[PDB]
Amino acid sequence: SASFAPECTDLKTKYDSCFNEWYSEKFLKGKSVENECSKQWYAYTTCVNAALVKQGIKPALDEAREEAPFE
Amino acid sequence: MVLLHKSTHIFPTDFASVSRAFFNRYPNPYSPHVLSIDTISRNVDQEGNLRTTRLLKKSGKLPTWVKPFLRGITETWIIEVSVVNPANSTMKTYTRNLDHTGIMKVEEYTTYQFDSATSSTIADSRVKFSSGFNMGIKSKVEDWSRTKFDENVKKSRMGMAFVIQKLEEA
Repeated sequence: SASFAPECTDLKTKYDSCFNEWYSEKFLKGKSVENECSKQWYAYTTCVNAALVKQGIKPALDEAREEAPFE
Repeated sequence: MVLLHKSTHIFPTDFASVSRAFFNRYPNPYSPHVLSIDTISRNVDQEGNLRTTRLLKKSGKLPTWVKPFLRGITETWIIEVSVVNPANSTMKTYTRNLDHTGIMKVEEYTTYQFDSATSSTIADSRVKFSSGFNMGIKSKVEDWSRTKFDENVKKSRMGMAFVIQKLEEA
């Protein structure tokens, strides 16, 4: 599964892996709410936002992110 | 012009399998046009729920008649928003194209809900096609919408089926 920016893909995988384990074992079992995947997320999201800055889609996304469709 | 479609599917599986599959939908053979998907934000809100916002890039091909009038578009960005309530085994999903909005806006609400009695996960979908800037007689736009709704009902349900099977196969 690829990132829109290929150079982020490997940071995505390691984030996803970690979250996949956190979600199944900790979150849905009601054990944890803690972001156990801090640094994988931070690395990943840093790469991805840097990639996003050069992107035309980014103001549409920034506007979309401030809608709450389950209002 | 506005069109609404409703569908409903029952996954005979538990909420964990179904939700974990939603987050792990791609890639799968029923969604080859999906090029990427990235997690923009994710956090637990004040009521115990998991809020996710993801970003997808998807390729497409307009139907031919429309082509002169448009405007050379292949790709589209799609935003995916989701809330997971683990105390109710409830997931709410909302997607929509981020771009080409002025041409055609396609929103989708899908609700996944575990029914303990039938030991199954009910997914209800509502899809909203909105279009001002009519451009062409609606019937082709309405038919295009029927064709895309029906194609994505099968694609998403087969894709989820697939992913669930293979996630348990481990």
